[PDB]
Amino acid sequence: VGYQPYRVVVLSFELLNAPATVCGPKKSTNLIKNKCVNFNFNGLTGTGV
Amino acid sequence: AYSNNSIAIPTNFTISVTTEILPVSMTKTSVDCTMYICGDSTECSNLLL
Ligand SMILES: *[C@@H]1O[C@H](CO)[C@@H](O)[C@H](O)[C@H]1NC(C)=O
Ligand SMILES: *[C@@H]1O[C@H](CO)[C@@H](O)[C@H](O)[C@H]1NC(C)=O
Repeated sequence: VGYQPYRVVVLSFELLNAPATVCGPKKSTNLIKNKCVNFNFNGLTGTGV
Repeated sequence: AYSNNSIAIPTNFTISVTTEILPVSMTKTSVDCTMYICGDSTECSNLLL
């Protein structure tokens, strides 16, 4: 070990505000409004109405 | 024109009206301790405690 090959993959991320192309496996719930809730829009979280 | 035996006595007069402006009070303000710093976030409020 030390003279054996290693396969290296490095991923570079780019958040931006353009439409998302790669996403996590999270499941999407239905949308509600007129109510103080916790939301998650394309990875952007927060709390509000 | 100073002299040791000379005086000046006014004969007429003028009635003048002047203006003076003085600030008395300023606007009263209030600040929310938590909603300015950690607005709508339970984690940040817990840290602020
Ligand atoms: C001051 O008054 C005297 C008189 O008492 C006069 O002789 C003298 O000239 C006066 N002084 C001046 C500078 O005029
Ligand atoms: C004082 O001034 C007023 C305004 O100019 C004038 O009408 C009046 O005659 C004057 N008085 C005297 C005593 O000069």
